[PDB]
Amino acid sequence: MKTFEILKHLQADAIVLFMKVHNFHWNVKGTDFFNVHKATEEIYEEFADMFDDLAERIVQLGHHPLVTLSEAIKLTRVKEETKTSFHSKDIFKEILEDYKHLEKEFKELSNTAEKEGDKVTVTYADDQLAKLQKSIWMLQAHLA
Amino acid sequence: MKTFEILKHLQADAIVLFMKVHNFHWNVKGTDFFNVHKATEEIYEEFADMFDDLAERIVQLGHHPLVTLSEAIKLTRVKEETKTSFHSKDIFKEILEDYKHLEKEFKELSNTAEKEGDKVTVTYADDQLAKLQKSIWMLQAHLA
Amino acid sequence: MKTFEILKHLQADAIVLFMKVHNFHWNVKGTDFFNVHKATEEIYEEFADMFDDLAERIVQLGHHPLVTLSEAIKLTRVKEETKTSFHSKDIFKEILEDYKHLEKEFKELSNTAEKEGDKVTVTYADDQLAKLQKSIWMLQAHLA
Amino acid sequence: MKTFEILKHLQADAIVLFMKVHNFHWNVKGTDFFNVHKATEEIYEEFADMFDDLAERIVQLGHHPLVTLSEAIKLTRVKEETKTSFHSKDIFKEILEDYKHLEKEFKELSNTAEKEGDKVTVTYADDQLAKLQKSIWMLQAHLA
Amino acid sequence: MKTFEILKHLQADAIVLFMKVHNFHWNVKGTDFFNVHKATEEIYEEFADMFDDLAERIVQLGHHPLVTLSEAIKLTRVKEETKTSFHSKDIFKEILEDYKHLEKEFKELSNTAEKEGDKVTVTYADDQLAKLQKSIWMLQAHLA
Amino acid sequence: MKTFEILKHLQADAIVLFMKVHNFHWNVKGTDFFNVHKATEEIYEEFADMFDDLAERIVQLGHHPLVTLSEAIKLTRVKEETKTSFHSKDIFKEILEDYKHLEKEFKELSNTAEKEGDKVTVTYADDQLAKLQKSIWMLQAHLA
Amino acid sequence: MKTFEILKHLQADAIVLFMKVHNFHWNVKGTDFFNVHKATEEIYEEFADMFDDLAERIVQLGHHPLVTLSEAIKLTRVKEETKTSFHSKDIFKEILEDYKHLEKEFKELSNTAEKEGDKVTVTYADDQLAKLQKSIWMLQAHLA
Amino acid sequence: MKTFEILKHLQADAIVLFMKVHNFHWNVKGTDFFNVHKATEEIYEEFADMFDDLAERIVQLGHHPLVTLSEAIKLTRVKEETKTSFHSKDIFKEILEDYKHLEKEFKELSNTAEKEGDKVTVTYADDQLAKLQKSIWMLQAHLA
Amino acid sequence: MKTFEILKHLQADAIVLFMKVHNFHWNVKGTDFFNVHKATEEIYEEFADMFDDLAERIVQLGHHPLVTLSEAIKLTRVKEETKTSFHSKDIFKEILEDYKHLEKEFKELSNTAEKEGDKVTVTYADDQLAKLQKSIWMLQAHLA
Amino acid sequence: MKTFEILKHLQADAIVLFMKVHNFHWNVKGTDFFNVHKATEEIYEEFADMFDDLAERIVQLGHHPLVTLSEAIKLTRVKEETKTSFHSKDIFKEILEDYKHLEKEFKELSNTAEKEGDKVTVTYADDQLAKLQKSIWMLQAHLA
Amino acid sequence: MKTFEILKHLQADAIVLFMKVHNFHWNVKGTDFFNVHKATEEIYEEFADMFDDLAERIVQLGHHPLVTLSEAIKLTRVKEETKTSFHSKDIFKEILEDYKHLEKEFKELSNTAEKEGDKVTVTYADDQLAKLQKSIWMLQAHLA
Amino acid sequence: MKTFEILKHLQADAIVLFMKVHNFHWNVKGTDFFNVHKATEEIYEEFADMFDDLAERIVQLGHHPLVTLSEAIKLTRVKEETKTSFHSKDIFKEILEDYKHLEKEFKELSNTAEKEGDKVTVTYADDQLAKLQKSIWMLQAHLA
Repeated sequence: MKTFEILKHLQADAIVLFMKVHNFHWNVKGTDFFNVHKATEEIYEEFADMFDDLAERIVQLGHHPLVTLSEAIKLTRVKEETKTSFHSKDIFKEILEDYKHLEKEFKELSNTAEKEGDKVTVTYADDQLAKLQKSIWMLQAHLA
Repeated sequence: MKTFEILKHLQADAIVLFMKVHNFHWNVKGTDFFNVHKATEEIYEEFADMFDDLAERIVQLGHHPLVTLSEAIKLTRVKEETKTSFHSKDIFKEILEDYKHLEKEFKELSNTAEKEGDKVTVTYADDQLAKLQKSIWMLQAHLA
Repeated sequence: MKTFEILKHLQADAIVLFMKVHNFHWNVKGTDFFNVHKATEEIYEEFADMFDDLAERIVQLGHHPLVTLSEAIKLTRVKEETKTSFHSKDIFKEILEDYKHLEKEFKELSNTAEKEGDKVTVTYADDQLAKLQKSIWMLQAHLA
Repeated sequence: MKTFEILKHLQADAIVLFMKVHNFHWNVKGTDFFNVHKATEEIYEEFADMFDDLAERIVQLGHHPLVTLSEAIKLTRVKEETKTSFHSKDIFKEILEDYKHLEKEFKELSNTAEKEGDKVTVTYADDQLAKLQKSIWMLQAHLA
Repeated sequence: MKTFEILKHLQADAIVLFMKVHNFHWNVKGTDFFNVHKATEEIYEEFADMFDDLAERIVQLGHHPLVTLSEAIKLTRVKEETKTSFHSKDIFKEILEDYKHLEKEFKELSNTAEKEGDKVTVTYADDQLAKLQKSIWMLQAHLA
Repeated sequence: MKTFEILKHLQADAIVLFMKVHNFHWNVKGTDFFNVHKATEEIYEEFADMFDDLAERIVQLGHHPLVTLSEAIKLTRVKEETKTSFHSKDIFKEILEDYKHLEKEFKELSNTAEKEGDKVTVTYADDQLAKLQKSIWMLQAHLA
Repeated sequence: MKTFEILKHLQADAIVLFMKVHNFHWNVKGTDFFNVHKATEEIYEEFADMFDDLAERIVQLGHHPLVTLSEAIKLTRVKEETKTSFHSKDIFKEILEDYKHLEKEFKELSNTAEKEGDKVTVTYADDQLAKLQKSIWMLQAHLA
Repeated sequence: MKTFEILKHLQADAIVLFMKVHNFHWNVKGTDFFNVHKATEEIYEEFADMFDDLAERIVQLGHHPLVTLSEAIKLTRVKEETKTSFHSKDIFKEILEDYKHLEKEFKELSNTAEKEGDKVTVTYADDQLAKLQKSIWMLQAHLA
Repeated sequence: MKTFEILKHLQADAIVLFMKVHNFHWNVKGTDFFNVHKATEEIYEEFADMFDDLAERIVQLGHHPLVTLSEAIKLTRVKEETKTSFHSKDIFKEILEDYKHLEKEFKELSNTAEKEGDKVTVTYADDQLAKLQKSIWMLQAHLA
Repeated sequence: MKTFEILKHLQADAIVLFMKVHNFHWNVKGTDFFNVHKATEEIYEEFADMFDDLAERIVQLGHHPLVTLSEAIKLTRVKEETKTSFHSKDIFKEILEDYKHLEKEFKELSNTAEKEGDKVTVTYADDQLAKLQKSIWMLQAHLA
Repeated sequence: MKTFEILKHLQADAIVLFMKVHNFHWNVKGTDFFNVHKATEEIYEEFADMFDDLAERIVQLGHHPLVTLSEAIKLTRVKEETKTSFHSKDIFKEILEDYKHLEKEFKELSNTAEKEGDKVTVTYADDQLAKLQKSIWMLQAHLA
Repeated sequence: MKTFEILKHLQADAIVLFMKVHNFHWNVKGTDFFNVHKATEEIYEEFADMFDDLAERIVQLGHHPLVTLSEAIKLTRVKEETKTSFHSKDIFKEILEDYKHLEKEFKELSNTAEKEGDKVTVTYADDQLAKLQKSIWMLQAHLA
């Protein structure tokens, strides 16, 4: 609910999503393999970058970012994926739903940070929103 | 004990160590801050790369790499760090001990893979050993 | 009046302005030729980029960008230039007035998008405003 | 029929085709999205470059290139596309037919320019023919 | 109090701070020399860049930036440093306090510009705030 | 059976495979064209590089590499492909089987070279094995 | 005699010549070794590129390029070299004679393609002629 | 009149023109100085490149290029400029007339080489014609 | 009169001149705007670099460079410019006179440093003289 | 005898030597062709650069550089070479003697400029001397 | 005999060989000068790199690398060359014999390190063997 | 005392100092390790470059540079360091004293070369003096 709390929960989602997409990356099979293998590598590296960005946002608010993977699992709103076989369509469907979750949270981040006069977090949140809106649009087109 | 099992436990250590050093990176304080902040970023990105490399080694053996962060926590031999205040000397002492752990495991990896005639894993293991030996030497010199 | 409508009319202006400045580029004569020839190429490529950017903004709002050149001509607020002989001073005077038009529209874009809570379009609009303010200042100095 | 007239009509086709493929680019849906989205961006930028090249050819013959988008619509032999929903196969079928049209025109350009002793336009036309022949071959293979 | 006045006083601070840190750069002594010598060069070049950025912001508001160094000294809120011997710790303490001053002013810049509907200055101010927040955090960690 | 003999037969396979995949590259048709056309170009250039590498290995053992294409055809274990129409799936199936053949041979190369104390050929063979294992894994995933 | 037939026979010559010069490259001995070793690597890579270029020319005429090395040996006008010992002077003498052969064929290619109105093959042929004329001139100077 | 004779006279013109424009470059005065100083450096380096290109064309025809500056002065159709004071307008007027001379000669080069079946010189001549046509157009626009 | 004193007064001139030309840069108006705006940015950055170079020369002589802007104003021989409106011709006239001043001082620097056997300052001074002589020549040509 | 006179005569030598070595470049024959062809291209481009450098030195002294090739022939101390057949050894012998001539002149340049207090020409002359001494040493070693 | 002892003696050879080839580099005379001068610079820089690599291998074994040049002379198996005149053929003969010495030692290094389970030194040794085998082959071809 | 003798003794110092700092590089321990390890690598590579530069200066005077490491030890004025344990402060103290020695010698080099009219060695010596003065200043600041 507070800005740093939204950030910390997003940092948890970021690494959990990194792991989820890492799973997809190595376990994707079928005629779409080559495209999905490449796309998922880009997607999980973006989540790795987001993890780093969010940590930076947290310290500048005078708080500690995630300390452990145990803490990431605690705070995450993302369900971890235990399956190792999917079809490529289901991979993109899953990632889309996760992006939609993130968009909702970054919207809340922006609004909450604005109310506190936290101009830097607002900028960061709005920039992430632009990236997410593009990713969502492309996955929606792919799945249409 | 089997090659793929050593690899999977190392993949678990890799991401746990990534997280541990990420913690150090953001929480380091004192006159050594600037050097340790930079060094730890390089160190955690190396563990992130190792995580990826090990996943690749696992699939080529016909097995699944780590599926979840929960699975990483299960398999890891590394204790997760919950503290958020250290002195820079203790950070390097900790990382050194972790490197020493990894060196022992990559030695075992190389030996085990050789016994199975797994030439590619041997090459990978021996290459990692070279990197670890350099990191260990430098931390030992720093702490001498 | 709605955000997507402002965007679509701006996309129309963008390509019409691209064409207008393309005309200037090839038809400029006189001792200022070399500077104006180069400047106008940069200016029309900026309008080409704007055309692309605006299309991206439109799809993310769930609408279709411009479909045809006929549609661009319909929606544009910019008068198309049929002359093929100008003096370089009149070229810069014309472009300045077009920039001023665009600035007014991007101001309206920013305000309208803000009212709808469209954070991404606001960022885009404000970024374009910065570019336009620089272009306007330089043309005003040139013509002073 | 004269060289400059062929060039001017081709310049009209170039920007109309730029717009047509820009439409395809943003409106493509389905499992082929990512490949077609990328390919169409390359294709429309090629038509944008062709537009520029043709303008250069026109001025060197002592004539004015296209002045307005209205003039492009007047001179074009290409039907503008008002639809906003296609399947990816139909996009490539359409572009192929347009390439075939262009090849016929650039053939005529080369022959006409040769008859007038316009060596530079011949070179330009023959170079464009090489590009078109490659594009056509690849689309034909894709659709076979 | 007005946006252009805040900008002009900040431009004065920027060059005065450039000079102050230039002084530190050349006069730093002791075992920290090499790190501080390098860091201060980066810091003073950032203030030189800020000086330029602020001048650009001023002209776009229709005002004149600083005309002379005499004018910079008049408008500055920063005390000029006449000492030529410091310890490296005091250098970082001083720079931190200056950054804190700048952060307060850029906050005021952002708020004031927002009230006037000056969207471009707001963006500029908020971007500078992000840079300052990072610099402050790192110096605070170093000094903790 | 001797190291240089394995190398020479592999050099023969390399150029024969280069040619086979060159055939696939130009003759592939269908909706997968663009991906297969690109992939096969990379694959045949890898076989061209392998051809060169193997020649280098042969001379360092004091023997002559392949002298003629006639000699390559003589020594090869690979059947030359006379067909000019395939479906993309069959192309990848074929290449996979060829990779599997190569992996078996490079395994034998490594083992044989080790027995002779030829350390350099062992390194070369094991490095090629790593490349082949990756290629095989990806084709197997694609075809699963 | 037909354009595609000239192209196919040239494609055969290209790979046969690649192989011939590859032979020279690895088997050259004597005080000229270092210069000839380097020059021959450049020469055989040029023949490899020519092989690719000619295949592209063939498909655009609606025909199949070379399918197998057996087919290259069938169609080639170049004698394969079975010797493994030469002097560097004889290497350059041989390559010169091969270049002269190619020049004659590319001349015929250009003339034949022109008669059929194949503008693209003419351009390609004339471009190759320029390269060959340079290579021939330099070898003639070397041997004078 | 023969191809090699046209080439040799053009090589003479090239270096004489290099010298003429070198003179302009260093002796230009007035408010246009900076633009003309830069433009003339580009122009004289182009003539230096042309000098080299023409020499290459001559040797491939089995003839000797220019041996001495005395020979260049003998063969040139260009009047050498002894003045050291001009106005920038007269510089561009002069260069334009020289370009026009060159265009006429390269036209004759192309036609003459075509009659002899010298395909490579034709290509070279036509390529130079394209460059000259652009230079002429721009100078004509500048002077209009 | 002493080497370090000449250097310190030149360092004062350098930053004062940086400021003077910064003023010109932002306040230039008229048809020459674009060229003068660009040229003045290069000129003021050169003075900024000179400021740095001179500081380095001072410390190597065992003295302190300028401590404050107040000290720069004290030591400078350059009049600060309070005007904000000039014509471009007067800008270049002013800068020329300043360059001439600097040339006289760097001449004195070189001579004085030579008398003291200060070889490094001589080299530095003579290198600056070369730069100044070029700048002066070009401005004199522009104004002729 | 005066500095500007030495410079002007050297500028004449520079272009005459450019031409002489250009002659060598295109007319060299024999087993050394490839090395001499390359070396002479580097050598003549160095003389072309020297020509430019010397012109710059002349204008900064308030004089006109060479106006025409006729003037270069007048002032040169270098004999123009009319032969078109040499052996590679004689080419290097000739160039060596020319370098030796230049070294003597640049020595005189340095001494004369020093006497006039022309610090910039001294620096230029001494820098050229370093280049010449290296070239001479290498040619002497080659010919030993 | 122990791994670290082999390494230390090789480090001694490395710098002694660096010096020997440095001698050759500067003292080579005759028509082969330019090729040998260049080749020897590459060769001595390789020995300089080897010197560094071996030092790194030594410290990782917990020992001190060479402390002094006196120690290098003590441990080396390479005879230092006091002559200053050779023919280029004798230079390559000498270097070949030194390479052969090194190959024998790196073979022993690899075998000895393997027996101790020193996987990293084995990798290093085998990699050096590959480089040496290439160098030896090329020198043998040159001298054949 | 003669120029070539000063150069030869400096070449001896250069490689001895290279070795001394190489020793420091690998044997440095303690909290300053990372900075000193890096700095010393840069320092010893500078001495390696100096070694090369001095050899070049010697041959251009018609003399032989150092032939052997034995000769370097003979001529050096630098004491070789046999210790393998130091503290980082003592490393910088030692290097400073060596730099001071070099500065004295390069001063003598410059003066001696000037007396002989050796302009090139003077330039070289004065350039080295500039580098040394910077290195000395920084080490003095570090140790203050």
